[PDB]
Amino acid sequence: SGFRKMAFPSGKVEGCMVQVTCGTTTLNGLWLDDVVYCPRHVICTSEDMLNPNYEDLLIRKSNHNFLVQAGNVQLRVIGHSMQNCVLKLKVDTANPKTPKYKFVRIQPGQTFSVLACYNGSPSGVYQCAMRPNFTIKGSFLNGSCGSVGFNIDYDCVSFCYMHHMELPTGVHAGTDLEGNFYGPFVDRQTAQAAGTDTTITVNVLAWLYAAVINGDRWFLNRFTTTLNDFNLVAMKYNYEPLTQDHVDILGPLSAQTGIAVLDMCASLKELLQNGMNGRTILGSALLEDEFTPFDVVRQCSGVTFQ
Amino acid sequence: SGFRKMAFPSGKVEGCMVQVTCGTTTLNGLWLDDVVYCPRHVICTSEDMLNPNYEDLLIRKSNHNFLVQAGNVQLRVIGHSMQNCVLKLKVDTANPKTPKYKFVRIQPGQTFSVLACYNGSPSGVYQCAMRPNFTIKGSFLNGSCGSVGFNIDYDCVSFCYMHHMELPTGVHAGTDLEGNFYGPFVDRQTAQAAGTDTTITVNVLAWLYAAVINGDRWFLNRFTTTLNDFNLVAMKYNYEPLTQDHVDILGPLSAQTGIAVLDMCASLKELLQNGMNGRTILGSALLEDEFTPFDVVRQCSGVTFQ
Repeated sequence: SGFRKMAFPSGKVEGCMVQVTCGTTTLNGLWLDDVVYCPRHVICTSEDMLNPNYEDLLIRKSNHNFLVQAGNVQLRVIGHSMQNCVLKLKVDTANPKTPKYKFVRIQPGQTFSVLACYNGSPSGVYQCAMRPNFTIKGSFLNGSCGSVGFNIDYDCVSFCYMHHMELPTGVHAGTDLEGNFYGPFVDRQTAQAAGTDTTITVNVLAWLYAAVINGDRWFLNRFTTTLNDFNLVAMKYNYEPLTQDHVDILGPLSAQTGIAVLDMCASLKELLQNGMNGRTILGSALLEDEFTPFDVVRQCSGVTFQ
Repeated sequence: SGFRKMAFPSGKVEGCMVQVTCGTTTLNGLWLDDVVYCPRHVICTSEDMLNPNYEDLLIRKSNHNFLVQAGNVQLRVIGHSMQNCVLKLKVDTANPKTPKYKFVRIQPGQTFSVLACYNGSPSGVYQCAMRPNFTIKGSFLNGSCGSVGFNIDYDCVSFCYMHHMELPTGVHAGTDLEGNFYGPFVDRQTAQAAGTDTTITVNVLAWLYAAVINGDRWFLNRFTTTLNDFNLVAMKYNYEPLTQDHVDILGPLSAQTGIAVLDMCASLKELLQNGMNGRTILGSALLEDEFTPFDVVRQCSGVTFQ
């Protein structure tokens, strides 16, 4: 019993974190096989960040200008290539600790673990969601750029996020591992707007189901509702709309608990309009949206990873 | 910027988790050098748990009755020994991935990371505190006993907790790695009372300091107070009393923020008596006590671990 945010075990990623140093700029890189992936703004100085011409900046750099260090060993850069916002630094040694990996572009509302690193060394791991506005509310200090987000599908590490920027609003922005930013952000020190963030409704519902599995039942109400009625209330509170695909995803949770998705939706609706109201759910005084339905099933069923 | 619970990177512990199987009972074990540590109640069946004579039960077992598996390899038990509530299973192979480690008995209010395991395989990692009543509010399903709690002092893993029991109240109980339970609990399927839990005041104060470092300043008040006055209010709300040692621990936070510990205490006192009150701190609607002053400094300063 019990419920915790729970990050994926980080070991397979820890052996892939490296330090990249360009011209006195140093951040983290991801060493997979013979390639180190890192934010292309490694090549930037504080002044360049204000208005960088990355192509012009990169042309003034050569393989020898990149100092990739892994513990007490240094990799030799034999090649460098810019894919969107990622620098692909081809090094001479394939990472012996390279796990079975995949690059995935996740969707807003999915969760993943972040391995926060500094100077290529791991400091901590935490679980977070991609907000609907494609930002993440992480914990990133100077030099943590290039820290990566990941999921683990048993034996396979799915890298889904590389940290690039802290926006002046203190939220974090980054790319997939192909260097395509999540959201409309660019790697420049300029004011950039993130959209209105919304709460991830399907995640809240999965968490309510977690609460039911773990004994918190006070919010189950005596009312019901339809999808169209619920979405009308959800839109008012900045909750993402619920689709039939969301209902179908919650099916297993509904079957385990005997509570139909639409009945849970009516419980949520009440919580939205009338509050929690001194009371807590799974220890929380706020509705939690950083658990997907798969996270709940995973944690409630004990899914292991090789 | 930003603040997250943050667990320690788990890699060094992942390579120490093994599966122990006695008589169709299987839980997790900790493989350090040539010894596997696991809850002695591995030797128990569901019926034995109600009233086990561990000495009598263990005498009916022999080394050959213990099946320690690590992935697709099995260790051979050459020796077994009972230290308090821990079984020390001496195996034939020293764990090649044995990190520099220490066993520590932590104090109530300290935090540590838990690597939740099933069948000796890691499922997730999360950070938690030892409650003042020596329980932990974790997430543990059947078969997660023997999962371990740990801290990382740069290069050194400090094992501080092994999970043994879920109490009928759904909270979790366990031992240090010498098998001495935390709290007055025993490894028997019987109703056992945990004390009144209190909030860890020094941790709340460190978290308020985190909130100040990260921009949340609305709770700084226009009042002050003394230690004796504050503890009088804290006792009323089930907050642990503050000592001068607690003040001294918070010194660095006071120096970074320019806010004296006793002034932060006055802010806390107000929050206690008058509430938060629709408002949040670091995203939270409840006062958080699972960050120690060292956790805050660690996360605000970017401490790396080898």
